[PDB]
Amino acid sequence: GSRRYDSRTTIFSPEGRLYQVEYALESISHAGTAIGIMASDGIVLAAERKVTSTLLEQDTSTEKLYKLNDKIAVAVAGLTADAEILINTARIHAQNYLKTYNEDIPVEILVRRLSDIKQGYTQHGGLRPFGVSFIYAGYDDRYGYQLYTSNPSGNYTGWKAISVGANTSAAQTLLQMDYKDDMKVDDAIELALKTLSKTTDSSALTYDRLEFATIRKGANDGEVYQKIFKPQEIKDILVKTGIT
Amino acid sequence: MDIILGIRVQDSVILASSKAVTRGISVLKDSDDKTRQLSPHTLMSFAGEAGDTVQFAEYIQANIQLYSIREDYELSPQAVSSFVRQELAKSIRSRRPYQVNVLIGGYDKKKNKPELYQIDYLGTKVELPYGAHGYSGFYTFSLLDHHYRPDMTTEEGLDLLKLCVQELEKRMPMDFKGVIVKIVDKDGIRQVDDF
Amino acid sequence: TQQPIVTGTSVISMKYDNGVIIAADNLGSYGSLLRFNGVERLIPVGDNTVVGISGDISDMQHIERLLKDLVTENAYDNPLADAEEALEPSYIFEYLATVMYQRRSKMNPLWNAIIVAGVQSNGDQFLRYVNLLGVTYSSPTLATGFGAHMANPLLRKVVDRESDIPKTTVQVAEEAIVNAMRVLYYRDARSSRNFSLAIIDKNTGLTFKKNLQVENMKWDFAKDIKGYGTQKI
Amino acid sequence: QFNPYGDNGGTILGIAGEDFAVLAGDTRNITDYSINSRYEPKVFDCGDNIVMSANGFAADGDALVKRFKNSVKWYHFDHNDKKLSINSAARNIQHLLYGKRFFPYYVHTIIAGLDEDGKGAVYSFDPVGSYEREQCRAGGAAASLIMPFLDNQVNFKNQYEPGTNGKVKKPLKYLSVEEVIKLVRDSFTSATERHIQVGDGLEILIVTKDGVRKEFYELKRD
Amino acid sequence: TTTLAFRFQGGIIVAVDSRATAGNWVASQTVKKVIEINPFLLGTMAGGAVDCQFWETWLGSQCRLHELREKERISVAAASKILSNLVYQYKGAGLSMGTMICGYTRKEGPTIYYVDSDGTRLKGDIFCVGSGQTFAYGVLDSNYKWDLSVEDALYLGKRSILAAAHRDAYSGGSVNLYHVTEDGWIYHGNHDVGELFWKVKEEEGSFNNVIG
Amino acid sequence: DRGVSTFSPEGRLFQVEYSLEAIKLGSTAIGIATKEGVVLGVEKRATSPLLESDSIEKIVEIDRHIGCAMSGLTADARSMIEHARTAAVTHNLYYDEDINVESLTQSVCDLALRFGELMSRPFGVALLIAGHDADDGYQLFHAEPSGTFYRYNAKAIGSGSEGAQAELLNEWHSSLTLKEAELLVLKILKQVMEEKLDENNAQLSCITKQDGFKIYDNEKTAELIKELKEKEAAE
Amino acid sequence: NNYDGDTVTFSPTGRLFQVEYALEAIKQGSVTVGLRSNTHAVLVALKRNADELSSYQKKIIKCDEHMGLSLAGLAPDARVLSNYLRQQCNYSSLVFNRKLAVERAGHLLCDKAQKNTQSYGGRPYGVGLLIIGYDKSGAHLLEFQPSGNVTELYGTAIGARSQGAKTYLERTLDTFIKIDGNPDELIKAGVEAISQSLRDESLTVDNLSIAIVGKDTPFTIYDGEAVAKYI
Amino acid sequence: GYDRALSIFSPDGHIFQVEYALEAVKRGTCAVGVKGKNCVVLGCERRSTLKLQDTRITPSKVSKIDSHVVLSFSGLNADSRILIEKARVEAQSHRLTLEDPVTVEYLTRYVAGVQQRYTQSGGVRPFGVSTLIAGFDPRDDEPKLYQTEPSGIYSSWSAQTIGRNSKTVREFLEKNYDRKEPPATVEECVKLTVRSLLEVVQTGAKNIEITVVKPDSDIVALSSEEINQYVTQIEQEKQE
Ligand SMILES: *[C@@](C)(CO)[C@](*)(O)[C@H](CC(C)C)NC(=O)[C@H](Cc1ccccc1)NC(=O)[C@H](CC(C)C)NC(=O)[C@H](CCc1ccccc1)NC(=O)CN1CCOCC1
Repeated sequence: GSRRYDSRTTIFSPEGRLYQVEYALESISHAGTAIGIMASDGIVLAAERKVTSTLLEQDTSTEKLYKLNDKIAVAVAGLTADAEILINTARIHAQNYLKTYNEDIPVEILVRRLSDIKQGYTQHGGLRPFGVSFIYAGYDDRYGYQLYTSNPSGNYTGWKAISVGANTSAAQTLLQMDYKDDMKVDDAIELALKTLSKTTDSSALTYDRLEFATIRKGANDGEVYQKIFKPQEIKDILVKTGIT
Repeated sequence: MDIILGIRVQDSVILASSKAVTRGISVLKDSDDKTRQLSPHTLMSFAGEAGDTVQFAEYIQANIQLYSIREDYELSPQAVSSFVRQELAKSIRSRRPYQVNVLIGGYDKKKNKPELYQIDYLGTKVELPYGAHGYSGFYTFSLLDHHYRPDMTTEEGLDLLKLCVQELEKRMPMDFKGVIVKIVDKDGIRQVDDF
Repeated sequence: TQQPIVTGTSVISMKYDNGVIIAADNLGSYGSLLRFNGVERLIPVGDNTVVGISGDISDMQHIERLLKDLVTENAYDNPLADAEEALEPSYIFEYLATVMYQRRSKMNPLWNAIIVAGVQSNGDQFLRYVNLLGVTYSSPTLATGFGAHMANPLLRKVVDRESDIPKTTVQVAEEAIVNAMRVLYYRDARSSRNFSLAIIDKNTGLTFKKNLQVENMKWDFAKDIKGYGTQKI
Repeated sequence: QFNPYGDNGGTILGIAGEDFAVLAGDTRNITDYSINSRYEPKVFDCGDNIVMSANGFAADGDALVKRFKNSVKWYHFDHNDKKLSINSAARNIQHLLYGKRFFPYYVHTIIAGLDEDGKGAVYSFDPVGSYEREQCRAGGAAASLIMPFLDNQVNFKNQYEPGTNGKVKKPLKYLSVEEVIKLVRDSFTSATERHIQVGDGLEILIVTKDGVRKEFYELKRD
Repeated sequence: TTTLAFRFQGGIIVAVDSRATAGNWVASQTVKKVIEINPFLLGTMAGGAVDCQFWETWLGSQCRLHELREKERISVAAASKILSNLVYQYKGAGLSMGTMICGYTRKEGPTIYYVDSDGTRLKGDIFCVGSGQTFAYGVLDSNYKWDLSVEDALYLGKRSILAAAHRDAYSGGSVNLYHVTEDGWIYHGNHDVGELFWKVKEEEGSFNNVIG
Repeated sequence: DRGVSTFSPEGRLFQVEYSLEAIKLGSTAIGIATKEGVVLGVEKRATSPLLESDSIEKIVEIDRHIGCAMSGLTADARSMIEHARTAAVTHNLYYDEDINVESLTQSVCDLALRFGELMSRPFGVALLIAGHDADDGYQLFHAEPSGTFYRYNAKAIGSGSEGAQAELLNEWHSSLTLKEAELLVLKILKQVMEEKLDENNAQLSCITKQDGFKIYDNEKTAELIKELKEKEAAE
Repeated sequence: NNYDGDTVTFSPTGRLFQVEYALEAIKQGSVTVGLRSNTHAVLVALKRNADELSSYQKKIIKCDEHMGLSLAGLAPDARVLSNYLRQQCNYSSLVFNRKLAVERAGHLLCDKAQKNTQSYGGRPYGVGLLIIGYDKSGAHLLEFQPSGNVTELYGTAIGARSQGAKTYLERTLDTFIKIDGNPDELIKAGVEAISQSLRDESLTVDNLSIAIVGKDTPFTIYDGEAVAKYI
Repeated sequence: GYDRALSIFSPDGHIFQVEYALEAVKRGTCAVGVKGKNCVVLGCERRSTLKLQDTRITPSKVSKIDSHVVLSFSGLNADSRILIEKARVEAQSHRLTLEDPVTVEYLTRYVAGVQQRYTQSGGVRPFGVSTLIAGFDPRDDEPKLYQTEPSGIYSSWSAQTIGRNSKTVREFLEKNYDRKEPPATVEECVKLTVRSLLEVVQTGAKNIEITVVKPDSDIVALSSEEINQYVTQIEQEKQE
């Protein structure tokens, strides 16, 4: 029968590893680097677009940074098509919570549920896992500013600063070097860009190969604002820090 | 089931619930507690169809307790009341709806404010300074309209509540065997033993 | 839940010494309208069984098809289909009885009263009744509808108990059946003059008689009857 | 509207002795004011020395008996030809009846036989499965006529010892098979006189350790 | 039916009648309305006979499965709740049951739970259930004290059923008595109302409404 | 790979034969049937000294008149015991009687072959089912994952089974008393066990008509162990 | 070799190896013999034990008052197939008030076994059956193989060393077929037949298993001291 | 639905998928459970290759199943969440039907039963997780500590460890734990738990988590400084 052609996507290796999860992580390691940095007064999300072409429409494009609701955003590393499936589910889950409790969803709850979906694909169903790693940046009134990451295994962890995708080893060393707890958003913006600039496989870091976003309380009085940076705004912030 | 009252004052929510359980021409019990603690600072009283009342109350209780363990965190009275309303709103269009009316008295620790919610079996939620379900309201609402003030103390609220119970004991047809009174405030939930 | 539309009236039957006789008129009524006149309500199964059906005709036709299909199915992988493993009256009845009761239990009955008449392989007479409720019973004489009220009393005068069966010949038995059919024509408003009669004998086999008519009727006394009490003309 | 139930009349009667039990029933089958059959048996030997009758709506009665007979057959297959005891049969029948609690078998069921100590046993069931072991039970159309007579003659109810000032009761004792059959026959002739659905014939099934015996008696046919 | 059970100093008394009716037809005078679930648990029956009989013996099976799985006798609370949750699933279907789950355990002590077919479950010290419950209440309440002796408590339970058996047309037959202690339930006999009424009338001097 | 319900060229089901190898790795379990009762004994085999041995439950009650011992992948036995208990209680509900030991065993063995591509693999545990009924008296059954069950006068299963079975062949006779059987299980367990036999690493049980199924206390077994050692030294 | 992974695969010579391996399980099974006259049909079965402490595996199963079989191979599969036969016999009785013909019984077993040889996931039955019965056309004996092939015979045998008994019955055909109105003699012929399949072991009291059905004899099984007569 | 039998027997009688799930447990961070005279302590290793972590929000290694029972684990983190969730739901369901919280044995038996079900169900792989379940039964003061593993077997332990280098810490506990006299106090029990982890961990900074459970739903997690005091005390006594 069909048994002959089954890859068996949800099994253990003799060493106790999940083949498909490991190979999905190997896939993600070739994706454009994405960095999240959490400051005391906001969060920075920075991501490198995958080898851009000059005829690519940059302003009306979305590859790395997505909005889940008004208080939560994600940076993507891996297959974009896979990420969008999960993003729409995450968006729906947030709205279900709001509809049920008349309160915006706490960041961890959303992260756990999305991570639980990924876990399911590694334990049952016989399907390939989602080749995606997320950096979740968000705010709620319980824990304030939060950074998380999830990966194809469905395992998630919290961070002060973290990178996913390509050159995470080099990127994490650089973040671990210059990061400190009393950091501000504007400093974190500078750290994020400086890290990408050194870890990039490109010749020089430019505005057209980046996506950028901040989650500040920089709105008027006790409320959170999401800023997905425009091309010109990335061009200005890149000059302001002296990278170009 | 019959009489459940609720009064939100300055720093607390007071719930009064009748002790009688009547069936046919027999008062089977005169010490029935028509309430469940959903969380340390949230209390729900209930009245309606026999069986449905407790079954619904305990089902909600289990769900809120489950949430509390999962998140290691207490849901706000507003959040709990919205959850309860949605369950009843689902229920009314089910094959057999829960015929249960509830009051939810809670103290929001983040806001440092007492909150009283009135929800009927249809899933009709309202936040109120004072509330009642069934025929009780027809006497107590007008009484409270007159005597209630928003800045009252817990002791003033209990005297205001005594005034309601006296009026009900005077003018209500049925013997409801007095009430169990509970207070919800910043320190949690406690029962008044002598009422 | 049904209501019968096109209906057939009484089916009558009785045992005699060597076999059974069964009869039913050829009418398909549509309420008070005597709509169809060429309706055969006796349906032979093999050469040893006749199923007489009253009630809803659309359901009767459904039952015809089931019996027809039963004969086909019995013949499958059966070298003795025309011998030792042929369909018996008792097999045919029990099948119908099962169906009738299953259908009443699903609240969607076959709106019929059925009498299965035949002779078993060992020569024994078979005569049993079943209806829309799945109720079954056997008797030396059996009748449906008005036949139960008018034919049975007449047929029971011939065969009143089991011991009267060996004493009853096919000539006497057929005479009683034919007489009963006349009485039903006098008194049943949904009956016709034309009918079919079937004899299943353990010696002579199945004899199916079509296009019989009620005859030797008494109507002459009607001319003397004038008015409804007083009136003399 | 289609009514799935009907009344086939008749009446049944079970009495238990010391080392025997009888289950009697008239052989008349009716609908409304018509007789369908003068001899249609409704008391059956179901095997394992258990006799059974399900009186009321005959279609449900036959269905039940048929299912119980089948239950006895499968009990043998599944438990190494073990004999189904009367108490086990009774419990099994309860589940058969209660299985159709929301579309009931319209019958009064009675079974009879011997218990595991060899003593006479009669069990009786309501339409939905409530059962009870008794020395005595009448079921069916003429149950209300026969049952009080049985209370008086079998269980000696309301009978006191003469001269004892109504202080000492008539002592309970087992009846012989001869005395029981006298009571059965008198019960059915009395029921035949005063009940229109009862008559034609009486069929008694007697159960002893030796097996199941039958007796038949004529009843009035009007 | 008339059934009662009350809690007192010396444990629990349980008393029931034995009549079964189908309309005004007295169908039986010898029905067992107490179910012996285990050596420490009793269940009383009122309402539809097989509904009570079937589901309470089913309850006994569930209680047996509990002590096999948990290596421990089931609590009165848990046993009553199995039954109440069961009937609640059938709510609206037309089950007719008024039951009392009575028993003793270490953690609970003597406990009585009222459970009925519309899903009501109540812990309490005194309950009377059935068509003659009010008649039983009248005698029981007016003579009840916590400090009754085992002998007096048994009699009061018996006398209360007798009171209902007399006045309620749908109660009668005989009185079945039970006494529940820390050591389990103890049967205290079947008492026919035929003899018991006259015995009680003579000895007690009560029932003066009746022609002596 | 290959089908789960595949036959070998010799005419055996691969998965059933492989599950039998898993049972050979399991801890020893011995059952002996007498006219005074049936005795069931097991090797507990704690993997470490910190493990509380009294929590090792390899002897189990199915009903008052039926007991069960296990050997192999003991986690697989839980659903088998659950089914057995439900079968036993359900039969009592339907028939107001105790269920025959053979019928109970047959009910358990019906689960065995309900695997394929129903559960994904056979059970990796063998069961010794001991009990009493009025018809066939005291009985001992060996229930395998093949769906087969044999009645036995005495039987050993697990790692030391072939050695213990050979010993049971010589020792068993039809007139054994209950006490003699108890000692015989302890004797044969002590022989095949790796670690030295005591009340903490070995458990006894029995089923009698009068008292039903009973798991022995560690105090009661300890005295039988002491009684056993004294009798072997006495000649 | 490469074509024996499942039942759904044909070999290059048109063989079904899984069906053939299932057939092999029967050959390993203990011998059982079937034979009939015109009045009676008899099953004789050599039961097998695990060891001297064990019971002897029961080979014969009753299907109805007039029908039953003996087994050789996987006993659980026989239980499944016998249960199916019990239901089919029972369906015929309840619905048609008719005792199931032994020939139809064979047709039903054939079609049930066949479905398991043409679909993915399932497996063939690993047991052979000898069905005896007495119906409206007299005594019958059938041989069921899990390939689906059912065959009506005067006599036969299946299991290990069944060729010995099968040769004997082929010689004795003219004798035992005319043993009419004599149960004990027909059994004796069956016991002598199964004896031709014995090696080193002989027929003992708890080893032999006999069953009989006939004109005025319901299907009944004899074990223990009841078969001591025939040793 | 996906039906494949993933967990199956091999010729030698092993279920490799269950055994490979144990290897995942062996890879996981070390977890230890030690029960005293009036308490149980659950110690857990946290690997220090992860700096820039946010310990406020990062999932804790010890999880509350109910107010009186806790569950720690070793192995796949994502798998553990599924078991914890089911356990928490069953805990509330037990309170609802039995009107009494679960015993530690019951909760363990349930979790173990779930794990077993995944070893002979089609289309699923076993949980790559072993758990330590600890707490106190309702109205009881006897400490309870249980262990479960992918196969589905469970058992009670006076003290136990699971995860990477668990054989080293088990060796330590086997000679340092006295059955006749368990840690009489909370301090003694925590110290023995910390000592055992210090055989394997590396540094006693933010690598060790300690959770103390006491009777009547009294559960508290120790902070960095509180744990560091035990680490500082043990090292000074060691230099001797
Ligand atoms: C007191 C005595 C009165 O209520 C008690 O409450 C007892 C309880 C004891 C027996 C456990 N209750 C009854 O006796 C109870 C009263 C009752 C009747 C019907 C509905 C609710 C309560 N009686 C019964 O349940 C009797 C049992 C005896 C054996 C006759 N059963 C019936 O009346 C049955 C079944 C009724 C039924 C219930 C649910 C669904 C369908 C039917 N009905 C008949 O037997 C019908 N009748 C008998 C006379 O012949 C004509 C048909």
